[PDB]
Formats: sequence, structure tokens, C-alpha cells
Amino acid sequence: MFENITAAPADPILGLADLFRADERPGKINLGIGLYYDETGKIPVLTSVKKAEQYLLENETTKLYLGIDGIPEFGRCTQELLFGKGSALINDKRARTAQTPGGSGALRVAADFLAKNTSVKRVWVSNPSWPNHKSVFNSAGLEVREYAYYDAENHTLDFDALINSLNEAQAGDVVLFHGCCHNPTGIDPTLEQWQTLAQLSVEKGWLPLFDFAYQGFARGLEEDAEGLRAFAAMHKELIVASSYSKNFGLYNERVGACTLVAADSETVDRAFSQMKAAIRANYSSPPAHGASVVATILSNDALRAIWEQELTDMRQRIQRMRQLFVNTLQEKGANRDFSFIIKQNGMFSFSGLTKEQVLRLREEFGVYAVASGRVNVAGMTPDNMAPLCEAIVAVL
Amino acid sequence: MFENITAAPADPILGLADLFRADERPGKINLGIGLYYDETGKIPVLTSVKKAEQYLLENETTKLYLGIDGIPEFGRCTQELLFGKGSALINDKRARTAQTPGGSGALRVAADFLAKNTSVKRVWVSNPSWPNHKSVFNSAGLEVREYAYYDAENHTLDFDALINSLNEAQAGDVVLFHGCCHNPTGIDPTLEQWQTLAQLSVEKGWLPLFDFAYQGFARGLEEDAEGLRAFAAMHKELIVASSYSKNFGLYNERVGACTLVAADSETVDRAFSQMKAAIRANYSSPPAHGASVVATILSNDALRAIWEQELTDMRQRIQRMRQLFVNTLQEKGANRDFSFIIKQNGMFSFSGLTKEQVLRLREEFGVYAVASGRVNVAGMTPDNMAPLCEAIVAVL
Ligand SMILES: *Cc1c(COP(=O)(O)O)cnc(C)c1O
Ligand SMILES: *Cc1c(COP(=O)(O)O)cnc(C)c1O
Ligand SMILES: O=C(O)CCc1c[nH]c2ccccc12
Repeated sequence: MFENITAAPADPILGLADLFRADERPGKINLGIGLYYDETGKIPVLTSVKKAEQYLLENETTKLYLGIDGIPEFGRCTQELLFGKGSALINDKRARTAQTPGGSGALRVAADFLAKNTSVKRVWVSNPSWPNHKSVFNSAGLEVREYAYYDAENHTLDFDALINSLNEAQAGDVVLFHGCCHNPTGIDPTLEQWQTLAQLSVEKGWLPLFDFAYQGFARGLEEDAEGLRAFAAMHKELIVASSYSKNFGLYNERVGACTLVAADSETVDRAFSQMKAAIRANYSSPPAHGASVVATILSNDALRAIWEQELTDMRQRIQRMRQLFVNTLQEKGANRDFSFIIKQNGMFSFSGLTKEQVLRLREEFGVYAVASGRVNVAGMTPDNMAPLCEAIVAVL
Repeated sequence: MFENITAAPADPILGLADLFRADERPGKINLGIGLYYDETGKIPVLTSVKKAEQYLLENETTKLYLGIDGIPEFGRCTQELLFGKGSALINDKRARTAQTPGGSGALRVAADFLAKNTSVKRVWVSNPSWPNHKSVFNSAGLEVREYAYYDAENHTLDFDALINSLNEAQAGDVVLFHGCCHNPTGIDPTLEQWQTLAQLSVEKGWLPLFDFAYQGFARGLEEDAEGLRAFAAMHKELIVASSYSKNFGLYNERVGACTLVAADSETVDRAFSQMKAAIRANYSSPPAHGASVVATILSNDALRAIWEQELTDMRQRIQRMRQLFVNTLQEKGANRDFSFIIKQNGMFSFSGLTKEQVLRLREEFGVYAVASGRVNVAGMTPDNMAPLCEAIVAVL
């Protein structure tokens, strides 16, 4: 039965880490996968998290299945982070959140939900986009179309190009937006552009789907929610796929959420029932650990204060490595002018290196960047900055 | 977009838990969902688990994404528990295991894998079977057919009916077997019926799929693996969906595995790349906690020794409630003879109560039993025995 199975191609991202892990070279650098690293080059557990884990260790008395939609309080806190103190969505009981296994799991969930309960046929994703996006949608039998987004020549958001691209998108079509920290570009619309887009999708009849995996890494918790929030003010309906993988360093515990928003409660409940159904036929209930850690942290004023500060510490550190990257490049005599690098937010940067230069960097210098030339800034450190910056310069 | 969504029908199992919750009646008894309770009526964390958890608390230095297939040690450990210490399967590098989010997610992973990569068009599940089976397979766009299995009249496995209905299973059709502790019947084939079944499927060209969710609750670890192990001895190809939910009390942490078996390494590797592909488009990578907990325990001789004893205590305890159940019934009225109840394995007994009798137990007496008339013996305790058995005599 398996005699003819074809080996699957490799994950452009995931499969890189393997390549990395397997290289016996000494001073290898990893600018591939988006993982936050510290000054010392390690991927640490936040202390707020260790604090929460102790608490759970001490207080948990059962491992009883969670509800299909997960830990209630986790949900509540998620909606508050997403939408705000007074948001109507909340007061109007217009949003239902399901805790899922990662931001990834929430995308699949929304996908299966849409493919089975709606007349959605295609999903519009930006170009470029996070490669996993097409696979997840394709798996649910949905069609993935792309909309222009990035001005490579200028290193910015090509608004009209974007706008002109979407016009081709029909009403009842799903339009996928990155909450903040566009992966892989690092360019996010301005509050006005977001406003625009908002009004626009209202009129075109688009279902907005937000992929929000970096809340807190661009400007801040509350500011990075501005575009969502602008959409949330005009829309009856929307879907939100958030992740706690990055802002809490909980990568492997698979923590994320799927938020559904209908015009009203009677509606959101019905729909949600369909979403829970989709979950039931998938993994059933979500893993409690990571989510319990998150609810604890956001529930508690002390822990929360501590976590928020570690988050602000991670962000500021990336902001710092960015300035450091540009200057060191420059100080090493790079051809090009890399200052656009500073106007980018989040962990990455679209470095503008060719497929061949990234290949070269790897084989030759042991530097691992994604073929898109996407470099993980959060993987840079004052110690590797020099060697990193030289290989780049040697390939330019 | 969500205007016309119809609400779904609640989980025939999960649904009840909700009702249960919502029920204010002081002395409610919950014989629905399969959760192991203790003398005191609580659903506890295993000691070996708390121990492994502290260990992680103190030793983990990163939350770094796991591989798509999860913890290697976990895989190794599961294979050994499945096939046995020195299996050929293991020496010939013929089995690849993926850590999954519960036995559930492992079923969905095998499903999606099958649907997308093999031309399997239908799945044969026993009747009666675990309700969630249909939904998983169906979601993968797979056809669920049923094969005869239980002799309602004499409370047993109807071998002929079994055999006779499988004839209509074409070659290359997937045949789903319960490794042990048949859910919901409690009747499992004898090594000989397994042997025979084995032979048959070879001869008929079926792909065997094992749902192994109760390893260790019937007789013991090794003893419950004799059916599988027999099949692994004749098969070239196999799939195993196993859960650590019940035997480790790790319900909410989502711990299970999906083991693929092929004629050889090359084959298994190729195939498995396809399985990993299906995972990627799903939840990406699995939740570490639970599995880490499982690997820690099974790799450490001491913790392992403590765990096997807790497992053995759980099993023994169920066996006790079993004989006490029948005895109490008798000793309290009961027109029927419930002795068949003692030859049944695992957590539940197929009580032979009707849909209306169960409705009544609930409504009237506050006892929760599935509509199939399936009762969780593990939820029975010396303290609730009496009342339970009395409200049982009241509906006969
Ligand atoms: C990381 C990421 C996700 C989800 O990641 P998880 O680990 O599954 O939470 C989703 N979208 C983008 C753009 C991401 O970078
Ligand atoms: C409980 C159960 C499973 C797996 O449950 P998980 O909690 O997802 O591991 C699989 N099969 C049967 C028959 C079960 O009863
Ligand atoms: O009753 C069972 O089969 C085990 C408990 C149970 C009810 N619904 C479930 C769905 C997934 C996993 C386990 C369960």
C-alpha cells in the first residue's frame, strides 16, 4: 500500500533546521527559523513561565480533559489582548475563542471550518507570505490566491499594487492579513492604511482572517492590535488566528488561539458550534500545559508585569541588533545601503540577498538564512555580529 | 457569512459532560466519559507524573520547537511498548513513530495521510464502535463501513458475524481494530482469534489500523500487545494509533502516537515523509509537556517502576469495582443476570440498558451513562456503589 509513496519535498523553513543541526562546522550561525535568542545565544524559557510552571506543578490536582475549546480564562484573556479593555465585541458577547495547538493549529481549524461551513472557495494571501499558509489552506481544499504587497525596489509596502491586486478578490472571499510584524517582510501598514483596507473590505464583501503571531514585537501589546482593532470596528464578522509561541517563548507547548466574530451572539454561538465540531474531528481537545501557563501569567498582576517586561526586553533587544546589523555591515564596507532594515519590525528582515548568495553564505560560511533571503535578526548577537557581517559582505 | 450556519449536534460523549457540569443535583454520578476515578472519586495526577514534572521544571532550559514527529526518545519508547523489546520491526528499522496530540490526533493524522497518499477509499470500523471514529475518517473524506462484532444476546464477540461481514471488505480497504479493551463493548478477541484475524487480512489485502488507547488496563502491558504483535508478525504494512491518556492519566496534555509500519526502511521513510507532511499542514509540531513526561518516565527505571505500579493499581481497582458492581446489583434486586460484566475488559461495561432506561437514570436518579448503555466502571466507588445500584434496580 505504501510501495509507491513519493517522498515529500522539504519544508523550506523547517527542513533547514535539520540541515543546520547536521552540520559539524564549528562557528555555524542560524538565521533561519524565527526563534528569539538572547545575548548569550540561547533560546531560554522566560522566568515568568518558569514561575507559572512551578505554580502549576504545585497546584494542579488533575489532568482532566479540557473542553474542546480549552481553558475559559485563557479565552477571556486572549480576547482582551486582541480587542481591548472595553471592547464591544466582548460586551456584546460577539467573540468566541478556541484555544488551539499553536497559531498553526488555529489556521487549520479556521480552514476546515470555512471549507465545511461556508461557501468560501479561495483565500487571498500576501506575496510574499509565510509558506505554511498555502499548505494549510490547500489541505482544507481551499484555493490560495496572492495579492501584491511588497515593493522590492523600494523596501516598502506597495499600497496601490496591493489594492489593485485585491480588486480581483470577490465578495465572500477570505482575505488574510498579518497582524503586525509581516512575515517575511517586516513591513506593516500604517494605521491609516489599515483604516483604508478596513473600509475597503467592508465594501468588497471580504472575510478578514488575521494571522497574529507577534503581538508585542513591533511597537507594543496595545499598538500592535491597532489594525485588527480597526477592522473589528467595521466588521460583523472576522477570524483571528493568534499565537503565543513567540511573545511567551512557548514554541513547543503549542499555544495559540482561534477567535471567531459574528454580528451577534446568537450567530457567533451557532458558528462556533461548527468550529468546535471541526476540532472534535481533529485533535479533540487542546494540550493544557502551555495554555495554563499563559492564562496564569495574564491573570496575575505580578507575573504579568514581569512577563511584559521580558517581552519588552526581547523586542528592544531585536531593535538593538537591527541597528547593530546595519552599522556593522556598513563598517565592513558593504556595497549596498541596508538602512531600510531599520524600518522593518519584528524578528526578521528581508535582506535582499539572492537565492545564490544565501546558498553561498551557507555552504561557504555556515550562515543559515532562508532562500527568500529572510534573515532572523533575533538570532544575531554581539558576538556573532562580526563574522556574520563579513560573510554577507563577501557575497555581495 | 455565518448567518446560515446550522448549529452542530453535540458530542454524544463530550456533550454529556456539559450537562453533567450544569446539573446542580447534589448526588450526581458520572459514568459517562472514560476517566479513571479513585476510591475517593477524584481524577488524580499520577505520582510518577508529578515526579517527572518537577524534573522537567528544574531541568528544562528551552521551549524550542520540537521536530514534526516530536521527541525521538518518546518514539523509541512507544515502539518498545507496542512491538516489544527486541522486535524485528525495530531492528529492521521498519517502524517510524510520530508523537501526536492524543490518540485522537493520531487517528486524524493517519486519516489525512491515507486520504492523500494511498487510494484507500474506505475504513471498516466495528459495530458498535467509538463514536468519534466516523467523524475523524469522514473529515478526511473517507468512507466508514461497519463490521459486525458484538453478540448482544449472549454478551460476547460474534466471531462468525465478524468474519462474515469483513468478506465485503475489498483488498486495500482499511480495517480498524481496537488493540484491547474494546470501546464500548469490553470484549476483545482471544490470541487465537487475533491470530486468525491476522491471517485473514493478509489473505484479503487489508491495511490494519490499530486504535490502542488502553494498553495495560486489560491484563498488562505486554499482554495487551499480543494482538498487535501477532499482526506485526504477518504484516508488511500497519498503522498504530496509540494514546497515553488513560494509562498515564495525561488526558489534557494530548499524548499519543502514530506508528507507521512498512516492509522496509526505505519504504517506511518515504511514506513517513508524507505523514510528516500531513502534520505540517495541520498543527505543525506536537506539544512537548505530556510527551516529555512520558519519555521521562519510560526511560528511567525508578519512575518507570513507580508508574507500572500505579497503572497496575488502576487496573486492579477497576477489576474490583467490576465484581463489586455485579454483586451489589444482585444483592439489591436486579431481575437480570449481570455476570457477563466480569468478562469484560477495561474501563467500561456494555450494560445492556436501553436508551430509555439511561434517560431515566439521568433525569430521574442523577446517574450519567452513555446512551449506548455503556457505563464507566472506573467511575464507580465503594461509596457510590449502593445508590448507583439502587437507581439501577429502579429502572429494570
Ligand atoms: C510562527 C507563525 C505562525 C504560527 O506559529 P505557531 O508556532 O504555530 O504558533 C503563524 N503565522 C506566522 C506568520 C508565523 O510566523
Ligand atoms: C480515548 C480514546 C482514544 C484517544 O483519546 P485521546 O484522549 O485523544 O488519546 C482513541 N480511541 C478510543 C477508542 C478512545 O476511547
Ligand atoms: O468515552 C470515551 O471513549 C473516553 C472518554 C472520551 C469521551 N469522548 C472522547 C473524545 C476523545 C477522547 C476521549 C473521549
